[PDB]
Amino acid sequence: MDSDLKAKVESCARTADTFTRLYYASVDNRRQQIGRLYLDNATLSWNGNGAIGRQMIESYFQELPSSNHQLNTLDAQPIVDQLAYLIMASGSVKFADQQLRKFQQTFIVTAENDKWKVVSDCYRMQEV
Amino acid sequence: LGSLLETKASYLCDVAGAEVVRQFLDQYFRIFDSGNRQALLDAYHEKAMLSISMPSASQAGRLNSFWKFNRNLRRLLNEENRTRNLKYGRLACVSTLDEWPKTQHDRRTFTVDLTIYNTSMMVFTVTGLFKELDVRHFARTYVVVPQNNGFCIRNETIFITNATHEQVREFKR
Repeated sequence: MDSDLKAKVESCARTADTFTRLYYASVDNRRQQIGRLYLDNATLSWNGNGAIGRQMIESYFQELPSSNHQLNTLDAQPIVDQLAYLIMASGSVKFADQQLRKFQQTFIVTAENDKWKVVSDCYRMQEV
Repeated sequence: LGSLLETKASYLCDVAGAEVVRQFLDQYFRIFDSGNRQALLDAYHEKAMLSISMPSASQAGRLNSFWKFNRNLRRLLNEENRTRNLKYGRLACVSTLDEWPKTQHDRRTFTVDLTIYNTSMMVFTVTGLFKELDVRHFARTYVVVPQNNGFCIRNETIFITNATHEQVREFKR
């Protein structure tokens, strides 16, 4: 493993931590501005419901019921092939107002003007 | 649950990729459930990256066949190296997968979301259930690249937990 890539791995872990915290804060508490976290041409898929483009993603989010996400696990990887991070998050989600559900979410974030934005958002939830 | 969140078994950002992902999943998982997982050595980039995460025993709880592998960046009053339990190179990746117990994945359980589909790269997420030949719920994301007239896994991130019990019963029959 390159020394460079040990650096990139750690860079990726930090940015993963901060992006995830800001992201889930913004989904639960500040949806009106959620579009800031997405590139104009990002693709979202929540439970198989697709949205193409930041504006449709914003619209989608405003139409979802209120939510509270509790993060448990976080994993992240540098993708070298501009730089992009693969991020895997998991926890429990409370959709207002239903029973508690568990969720897994895969991001690919990339940097624009020194700010990290979603390229791809995959969200899958299950019962119990 | 709204109609914007009601579960659909699969989503494709580009329908053209469906057969590709179908071919990929069939071959990959047949090999994976064959026990002879070494053949997946050709499925992985020579510089591929792979990691496995799972919730704690207070949260999950018990996944002792898999806790050897857990790379979870989220820490609370506990710092380990960020390079810990991340596998670099096809050798480490397929070896890690070979260290798993024998598995029986139920493709009837699968969800498949292709969220990036272009000539350079493919990103798809697969969630489902598999039997530990105990039932585990998995969610894996593949970042796959073209390589010598074929597909090739450059990045794989894996999440594992215990299934709900009613799933276990529905699977039991």
